[PDB]
Amino acid sequence: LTEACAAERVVRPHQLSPAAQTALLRRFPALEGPLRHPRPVLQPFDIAAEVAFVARIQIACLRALGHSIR
Amino acid sequence: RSTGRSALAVLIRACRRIQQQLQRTRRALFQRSNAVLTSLHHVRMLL
Repeated sequence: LTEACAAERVVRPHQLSPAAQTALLRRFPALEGPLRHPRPVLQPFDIAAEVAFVARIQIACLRALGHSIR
Repeated sequence: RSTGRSALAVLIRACRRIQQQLQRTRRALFQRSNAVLTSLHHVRMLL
């Protein structure tokens, strides 16, 4: 996933080419998750994907707080 | 003949095996830095 995005200069592999997506999928089959899921609850291809998993819960409770206080 | 030429079979093979490693030092030293060329572009691929 590095060199298919480094030789193609694809900075983020959701901007990966459609043949360049599936040819990697023909090589390594566990990557159907981070490339072909509509709304994965964990963010695909980010460093803080576990951290952005947490900060939503911090957000979504405050609106559940803030619209309940009203 | 086994003194004059046999002082030269010493020194024909001597140069013709120094020159052969120099083909292999081109190849075994950038396929370690092409992985460096992979990772250094991968730092902005994180970004």
